[PDB]
Amino acid sequence: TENFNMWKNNMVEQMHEDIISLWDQSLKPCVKLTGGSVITQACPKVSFEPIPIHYCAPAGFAILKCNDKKFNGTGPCTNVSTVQCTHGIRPVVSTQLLLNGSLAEEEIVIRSENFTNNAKTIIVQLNESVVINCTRPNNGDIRQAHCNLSKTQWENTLEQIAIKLKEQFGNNKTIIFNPSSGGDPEIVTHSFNCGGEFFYCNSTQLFTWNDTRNITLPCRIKQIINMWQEVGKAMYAPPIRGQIRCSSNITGLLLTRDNGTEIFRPGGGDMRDNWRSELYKYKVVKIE
Amino acid sequence: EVQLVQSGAEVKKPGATVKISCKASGYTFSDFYMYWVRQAPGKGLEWMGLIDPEDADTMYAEKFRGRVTITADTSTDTGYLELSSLRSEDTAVYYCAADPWELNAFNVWGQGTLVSVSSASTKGPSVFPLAPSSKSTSGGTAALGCLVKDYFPEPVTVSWNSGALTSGVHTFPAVLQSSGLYSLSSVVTVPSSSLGTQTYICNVNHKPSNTKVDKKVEP
Amino acid sequence: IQMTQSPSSVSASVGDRVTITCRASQDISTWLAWYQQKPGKAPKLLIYAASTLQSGVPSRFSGSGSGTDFSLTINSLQPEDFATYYCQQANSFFTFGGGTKVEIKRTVAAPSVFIFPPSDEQLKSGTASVVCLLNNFYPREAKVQWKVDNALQSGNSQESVTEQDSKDSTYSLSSTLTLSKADYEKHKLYACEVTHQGLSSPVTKSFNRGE
Ligand SMILES: CC1(C)CC(NC(=O)C(=O)Nc2ccc(Br)cc2)CC(C)(C)N1
Ligand SMILES: *[C@@H]1O[C@H](CO)[C@@H](O)[C@H](O)[C@H]1NC(C)=O
Ligand SMILES: *[C@@H]1O[C@H](CO)[C@@H](O)[C@H](O)[C@H]1NC(C)=O
Ligand SMILES: *[C@@H]1O[C@H](CO)[C@@H](O)[C@H](O)[C@H]1NC(C)=O
Ligand SMILES: *[C@@H]1O[C@H](CO)[C@@H](O)[C@H](O)[C@H]1NC(C)=O
Ligand SMILES: *[C@@H]1O[C@H](CO)[C@@H](O)[C@H](O)[C@H]1NC(C)=O
Ligand SMILES: *[C@@H]1O[C@H](CO)[C@@H](O)[C@H](O)[C@H]1NC(C)=O
Ligand SMILES: *[C@@H]1O[C@H](CO)[C@@H](O)[C@H](O)[C@H]1NC(C)=O
Repeated sequence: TENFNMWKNNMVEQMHEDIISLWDQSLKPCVKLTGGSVITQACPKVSFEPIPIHYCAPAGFAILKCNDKKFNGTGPCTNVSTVQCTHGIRPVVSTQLLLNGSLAEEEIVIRSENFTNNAKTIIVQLNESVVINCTRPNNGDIRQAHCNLSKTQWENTLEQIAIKLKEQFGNNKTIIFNPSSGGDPEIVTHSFNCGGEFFYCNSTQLFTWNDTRNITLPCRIKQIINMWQEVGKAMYAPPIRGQIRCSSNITGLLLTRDNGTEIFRPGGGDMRDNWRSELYKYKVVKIE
Repeated sequence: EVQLVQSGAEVKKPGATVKISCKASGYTFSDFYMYWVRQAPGKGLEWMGLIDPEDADTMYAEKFRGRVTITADTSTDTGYLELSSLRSEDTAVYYCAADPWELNAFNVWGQGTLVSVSSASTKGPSVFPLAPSSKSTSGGTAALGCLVKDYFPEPVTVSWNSGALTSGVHTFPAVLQSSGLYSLSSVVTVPSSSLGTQTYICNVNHKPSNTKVDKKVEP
Repeated sequence: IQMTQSPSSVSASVGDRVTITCRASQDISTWLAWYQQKPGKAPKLLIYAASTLQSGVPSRFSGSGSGTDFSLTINSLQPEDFATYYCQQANSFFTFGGGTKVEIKRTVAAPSVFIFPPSDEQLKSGTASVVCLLNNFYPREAKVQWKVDNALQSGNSQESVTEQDSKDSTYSLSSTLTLSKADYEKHKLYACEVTHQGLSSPVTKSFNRGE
């Protein structure tokens, strides 16, 4: 019966430094602009194929696991378990949508470090994934792409989420979803890496819902991107001509709230929150 | 179908700012990169920078990195280039390139835009005769020509007898004087036994100042 | 981000095999493009990807290399292959090389030296320009000096060389000496000695002001 905390968690920062070192080995930029410095280097074309990473505890330490069906990530856990390593976590760098993550045991669970604070990001965990296929036409335009998913299935998701929102912010309220107000291309659109290429999918049909068959998302591939590891820009090599396909499960979302009504917009940017959605039941403790 | 039309040549003062435009056609303008390259007379090609219009992502060469700016108006499908703090060294033909077929190379090129930077104002040239003599005759051949001096900016065309005479006609490239004015010479080798019978007239043309001059060369 | 192209100049005959190289300071894989430029005309793409040929470009053009070292070669040299070629980075930035000019190789030819005194029309304006002409010679390398009263002067003259001719494949140089009316009147002997590979001894063409 110990106290858990996902926001001040140390494991999150542990794998964040791990993923950064991973991108420097496989996906190396050709040009890097940071702190008024122009850096150029080799830019090999290596395909990014995610593999489940199991984070274990070092010598003289242990990993505690909380088994609560509805644990908000902050407070004393009554069902604590001692494990050797965490579950296979698929390091998927993205925004707005959480891909290939872990689902909820019972029902949807919205988590936040401070619901009252509109600046704090809200992490949503679905209890049922929605498949989304993002492919890139074979050898028109090489930087053009698109994604497909079930319209009706995505409708239910929004509905179920809106129910949890009002269940926390009071019943007598109207929940409305609106696209990102602004910001970098990576934040305004659903961005992610697939086949070594950076996708920027337009997410206006997913986040334009009101209380009162499928969806095709137009996407594009860029070479100039705003680094997520740190502050600065980077330019990668030209896209490959081969077919690029990636079918992934939507297991969660990142929302951000700001005309007296409840308006929620797609969040993202800090990949730390992405790791939190998987390490909200774990914590490293030194053996006595 | 696919062509890049740039704006007319210009003339600037050392310290002013110039802005060139490039209209594209025959392809999705907002879905492809636009490149810029300049070439100084006598030198080679020099890359300046590129741009991704839809998001306005730019990359500038280390040399112009500080006083250059590339933009792209997707409303009129036209790219712009801006270079400030112009000097006499910035004089060259600027090109805007593209790659519709995505080959990672400049497949299409504009007609170019000559940007002349100098403290000298626009001025027509002065044509001077190069009279033949015993100091310019070799056996049966004779040497004569015309001298176009003190003009700005480029270019200048020169013909002899209205294009009637082409054989043995040599027109040299212009030279930039310390005064900021250009000057060139054109010569022709002809039979010495025809100097006292055949008439020789050079035709100089300067469009930038609307100056046409027809000079007759005599011994 | 730096491209070195050598040699800087090459001379060959028609029907020969020409080969130019290109070095990159950093590994850019196979992202190198080759261009062909002619005096007055805009550059035309020849080879992209450092191997793939452009649609329409003769098959006699071939390229190779990968990483940092590349090369361009031509099976046979045609009369329209004589020009300047450039190699270009194309992985992220697009830095060009120094370029290489392909000139026609022929036998040595002695320059025809001629001199032209200032015209009366120019003297009335307030200036005086002396022109020394070197007609039809080879190679392109040549020296031209101005001596006023046996005094070697510098800083008050400029020159220009025409492109390689197509009929005889030679060059022509023009050197102009410009002085004010006053300065030009303070001397008498004006000469321009020329030194060329086709000339055993320095040839000198001169004239006395008022001849
Ligand atoms: C904290 C804050 C606001 C977050 C910003 N995030 C990003 O730029 C980002 O996530 N970019 C990105 C890049 C590739 C892919 Br694929 C997906 C996303 C970057 C920094 C500098 C850390 N500032
Ligand atoms: C999480 O649970 C703890 C302990 O019951 C509680 O103090 C806290 O308010 C909860 N946090 C949220 C955001 O519901
Ligand atoms: C997922 O959550 C919904 C309510 O949002 C709930 O009805 C359902 O039982 C949960 N999982 C299943 C079994 O579909
Ligand atoms: C969350 O934000 C509210 C409103 O600013 C504030 O009153 C509260 O103290 C915050 N809760 C925290 C930081 O735990
Ligand atoms: C791709 O997505 C579609 C729905 O858009 C789904 O039916 C299909 O199973 C996915 N991949 C496969 C196996 O075709
Ligand atoms: C996303 O799509 C909508 C609908 O076509 C469009 O209005 C909007 O401009 C797009 N957003 C971006 C950033 O391209
Ligand atoms: C998500 O996981 C699936 C299954 O391993 C994989 O095929 C897909 O590429 C992943 N999606 C992304 C964006 O990495
Ligand atoms: C989505 O993919 C994951 C593996 O990445 C798989 O385990 C899961 O069953 C999929 N989601 C569903 C239920 O369609």
